Amino acid sequence: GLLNLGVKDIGEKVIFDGKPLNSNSGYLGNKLSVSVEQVSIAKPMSNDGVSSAVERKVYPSESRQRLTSYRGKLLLKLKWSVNNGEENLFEVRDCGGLPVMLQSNRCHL
Amino acid sequence: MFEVPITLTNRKFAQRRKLKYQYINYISRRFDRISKSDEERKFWKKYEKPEKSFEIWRTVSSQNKQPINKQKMTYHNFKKIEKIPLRKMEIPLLHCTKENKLYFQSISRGLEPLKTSTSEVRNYRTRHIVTLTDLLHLNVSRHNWSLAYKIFATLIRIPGVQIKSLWGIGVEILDNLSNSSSGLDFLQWMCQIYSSKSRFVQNINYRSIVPPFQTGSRTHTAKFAITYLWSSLINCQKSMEPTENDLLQELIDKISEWVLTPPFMEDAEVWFIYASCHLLKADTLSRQFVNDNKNNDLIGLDRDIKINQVIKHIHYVRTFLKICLDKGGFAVPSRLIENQLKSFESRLY
Amino acid sequence: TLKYICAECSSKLSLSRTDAVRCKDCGHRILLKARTKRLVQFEAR
Amino acid sequence: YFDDTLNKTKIKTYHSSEPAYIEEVNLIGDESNKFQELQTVSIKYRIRRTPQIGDKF
Amino acid sequence: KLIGHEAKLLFLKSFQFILKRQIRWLITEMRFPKEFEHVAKIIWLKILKTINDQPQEELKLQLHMTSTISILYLASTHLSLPVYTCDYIKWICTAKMPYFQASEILPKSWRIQLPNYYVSILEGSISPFNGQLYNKIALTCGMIHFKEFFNSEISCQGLLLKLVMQCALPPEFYFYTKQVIEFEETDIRNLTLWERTDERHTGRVSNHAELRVLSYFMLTINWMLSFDRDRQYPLKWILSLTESLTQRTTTSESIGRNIVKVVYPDKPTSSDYFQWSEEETLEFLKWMEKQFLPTQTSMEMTIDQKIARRKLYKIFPLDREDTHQLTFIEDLQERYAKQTPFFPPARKEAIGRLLTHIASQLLVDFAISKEQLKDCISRIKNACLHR
Ligand SMILES: [Zn+2]
Repeated sequence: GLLNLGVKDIGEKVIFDGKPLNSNSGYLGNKLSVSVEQVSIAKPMSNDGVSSAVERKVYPSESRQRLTSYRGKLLLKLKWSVNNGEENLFEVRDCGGLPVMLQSNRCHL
Repeated sequence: MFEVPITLTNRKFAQRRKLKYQYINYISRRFDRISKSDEERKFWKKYEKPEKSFEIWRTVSSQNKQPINKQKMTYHNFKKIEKIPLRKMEIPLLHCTKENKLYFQSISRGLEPLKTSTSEVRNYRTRHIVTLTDLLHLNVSRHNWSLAYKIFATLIRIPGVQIKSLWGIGVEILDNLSNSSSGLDFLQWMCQIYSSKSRFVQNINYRSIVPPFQTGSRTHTAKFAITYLWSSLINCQKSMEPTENDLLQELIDKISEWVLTPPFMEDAEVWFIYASCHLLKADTLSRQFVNDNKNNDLIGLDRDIKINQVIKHIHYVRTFLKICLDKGGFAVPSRLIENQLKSFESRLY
Repeated sequence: TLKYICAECSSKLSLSRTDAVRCKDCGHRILLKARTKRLVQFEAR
Repeated sequence: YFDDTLNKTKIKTYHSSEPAYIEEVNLIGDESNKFQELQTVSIKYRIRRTPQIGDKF
Repeated sequence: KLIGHEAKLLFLKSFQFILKRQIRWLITEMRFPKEFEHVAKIIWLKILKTINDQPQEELKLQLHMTSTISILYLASTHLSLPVYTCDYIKWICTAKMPYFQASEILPKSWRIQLPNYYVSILEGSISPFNGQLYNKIALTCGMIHFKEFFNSEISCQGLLLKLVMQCALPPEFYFYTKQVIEFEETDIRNLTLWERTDERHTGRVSNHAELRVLSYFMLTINWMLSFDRDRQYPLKWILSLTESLTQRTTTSESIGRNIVKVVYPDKPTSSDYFQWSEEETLEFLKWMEKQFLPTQTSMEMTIDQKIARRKLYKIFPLDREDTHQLTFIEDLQERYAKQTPFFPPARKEAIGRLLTHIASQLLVDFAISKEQLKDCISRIKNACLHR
C-alpha cells in the first residue's frame, strides 16, 4: 500500500552519540540508525478498564451517538538499528487513533 | 493426584520459600565469593527468566563453553562454604514454625518432601475441588463423555478455576462430547477471555499462574489462541471440496484483525497457520476449477478469470510462507510445500 | 420504575444513582431514555 | 442537577425563539474510565416547521 | 467496620443468628416440637450469661465453627434424640446445617459489619480434627455446667443400634456389647456426657462416652469372636461379612460417608476418592450440582466480570446438556441376606482383617487419632482386667 512505500522512502535518521572511545575521534564509532519498517492500521476497537477486557468492534453509529471521533489504532514497526547492524531492535509502537474512512478497507462497514 | 485449580493456601509455603531462598542467596554468595520476600525477588534477578515456553531449551549446538574445573568439590570445600550460611538461617529458623524448622533442615540436607502441599490443605471448598479435578482426569482417561462433562461443568461453578485445565480439558471434553459445542466457541470465548494484549513477564513471584498455558498478549503466545486457529482450519476442511459458507474467510479476517501486535508481532504458525488456511483456499479453487480441465471439456467460459484469481493467491501465499521463514521460523519444511504447490500448479494448467 | 434502554442490546433497565452508566446485559455505554405513559395535549394541526 | 459546593438544585435552561419537543435523551458514560455519575447527556429537540409566508420554495 | 467491644457485640449477634437458623432446620429435619427449640435457646442464653460477666474487654468468646454444633449436640443430648457421628455425617451429606458457610446470616450487612477480629472468621473456616470435635463440647460443658443442668448425658441405646446395623448387623452383638457395657462400662450404667473440662489444656481423659462405646463395640467383636469356643460364628462366616461389606452404594448414607471422606484427611478415604465405584462417581456429581450451588450467590466489576461469567456458564450450559437406587434398610436387608448362609491362624487374621475395617468406619465419622482411638482402646483394655 502507498503508506508502506512512503515509510520505505523516508529511510533512516542517523545519530552519533559522539561515540567517545578514546579515526576514533572523528570517526566517532557511535552509529545509531533509526527507521520505520512497517506501518499497520487496525479497525476501530474499544477495550475498557484497559486490556483485561473483552474487545468489541466499534461502529460508526457509536461514534456519532457518542459525538466522538471514529479512530483506529495506528501501529508502526519501529526499527532501532545500532552500529549500522551491530544490533537490531524491533518495536511495534501504537501511535494513537488515526481516523479511518467509512466503507474503506479499514471500516467495519 | 492431579493439578489443582487454585492459589496455593498461602500460609506456610510462603515462609518456607523465604527460608529456601534466603539460604540460597547466603550459600550462593559465599560461592560467588570463594570464586573471586526481596531475597526471593533477588534470586530471580540473579538468573533471568524462562521466557515464552517452559524449559529454556535452546539448541545444543553453537558455543562450546568448555566446562571442566576438575569437579572442584572436596567435601572439605563444601563445608567451608556451608558452615556460615546455616548459622544465619538459624536466626530466622527460630522465628519459624516447628514444621518449617525441619522442612528447612530436610531441604538443607538435600532431602525432598514426599508430603505434597496439596495433600493436607483442610478447606471445604478446596478439598472437594481436589476430588473433582481428580474425577474428571480419571474420567477422560477412560473417555466417559456423559460424566466427564458433568464434573467439568461443576468444577468451573465452584470459585476455583483459572482457565487452567478448563481450557485444556474444556476443549478435550467438547471434542469427546459428540453433542453440544465446538471447543471452537469455547476456544473463541477463551481468546477474548485472556487476549492479555499487555506484554507482562518477570517482575513479581508468579506462583499463582505459571503455566505458559494461560497468559500472553504481550509477546509470549497464548496456546489456546493458537489452538483456536488450528481447530478452526480443521473445522473449515471437513466437508469442503469433498453464502452460508464464509468460515475460510471468517478465519482470513479474524487472523487479519491481528496482523502483528502480539501475534503478528511474534512470528510463526501465526504467519504459518495463516498461509496454511490460505493454501487450502487455493486448492478448493483449483478443485472448483480442476477435474478434467476445470470441471471438464475446457472453459471457453470467458478467459479463466478463475486462473488469475488463483495465481494471485498462489503468489501471495508464497509471500506469507517466505516472511514466516525469514523472521526465524521454527516449523515449516519449505521443500515439501514448494513441491506440493508446483505440482498443484500443474493441475491449474 | 424509571427506564433506560441499551443503545445496542435493546434490553430494558432501570438505572440508579448507585450503578455504572452501562448496559448490564451487553456492556454498552449509551442508553436511550425510554418513553412512558405521560400525558401530552396536542392541537390536531 | 445538584452541585454539593452550592447546595442548590440547578437546571440548564432552554433558550430559543420557539418551542420544541424532546425526541431522544441519550446517557453517555462512554469513552470514560468510570465517570459513573452520568455527566454527559445528549438531548434532541424536535422543532416543527409548518409552511409559512416567507418560507422559500 | 467496627473494632473492639461493639465489633464483638455483633460478632456475638451474628453467632446468635446462625445458630438459630441451625436450630430450625433442626426442627424441620427431626420434627421435635417446641421442646427441641426452647431448650436450645436457653442453652445459649446460659452460654451468653457467662460471656457478659468476663466482658470489660473480654474477647475470648467468639465461638469456633464447632461450638455451635456442640451447643446443638448438648441440647439434643438433653432431649437425647440422637448421636454424634450420625448427626455429623448426615449434616455434612445434606449440608443440613448452614454450618459450612457463614454468608447466610441475614447479614449482607453483618458481612460488611467488617470483620473486627470476628465476623469474617465466622461461618465455614475448616473441617474438624481428631477430638477437636469435642475438645470444645467439654469446654461448653465447662462453660455450661451442663451435666448438673441436663439429664442423661451421652447415652442412647440408639447409637448401639446404629452401630450394629452399621454393618455386621449381628443382632446378638447389640446386647453382647450392651452386656460388656453392662459390665465394667461405668458400673453397668449409661455413660453420661463428660464434664466441663474447665482447664485449657484439654487433657485426653477419654471421658467422651461414645468414644468409649465404640471402644467396647470393637472389643466385644474381637473378644466374642476370638473365643466363640462353641464355634457359633463359622470360620468362613467372618470373611463373608467382610466381602459383602467392603463398599457398595447407599440409600443416601454411604453416599454421605463418601462426602465426609472427601475432607481428604489422613488418606483412609482418599483412595476411595480415586476408586469411587462408578456411579458413586455419578450420584456424587448429582449431589454437587444440587448442594454445591449452595456455593456462592465478582461485585461491581461493571457487570463485566460477572456477565462474562454468565456467558461462560451459558457456554458449557449443560446440567443435562429401580426410582433407581435403594434406601438404607433395603441395603441393610440385602447384605444381611448376602450372608444368608449362616446355618487357626487364618481366622485370627480374618478377625484382625475385619476389625481394621470397622476401625475405619467408626473412626472415619469421628476425630479418629489413628491411635488415640486405640489410646482409647488401650485405656479400657486396662480398665477391664480388674475382675
Ligand atoms: Zn445492551
